[PDB]
Amino acid sequence: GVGHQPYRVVVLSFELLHAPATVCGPKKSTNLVKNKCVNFNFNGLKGTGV
Amino acid sequence: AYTNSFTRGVYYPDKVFRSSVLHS
Repeated sequence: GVGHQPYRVVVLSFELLHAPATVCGPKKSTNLVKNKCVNFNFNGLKGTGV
Repeated sequence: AYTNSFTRGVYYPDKVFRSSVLHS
């Protein structure tokens, strides 16, 4: 039957933490701007500041 | 035999920098 058919199962587990990251998305980094109120995105951490 | 710990074995609970704070 359909319910008795075998299936291939892949489980992905992520370590989402405040730790250094080695697996990242395909986003491309830009230059660094200091002493100016800008938006920032550091490894998926988004914010707005200086 | 046995001996005393003398307030030893305290480790960092996480990998987040915290300065001048009393954290429970």
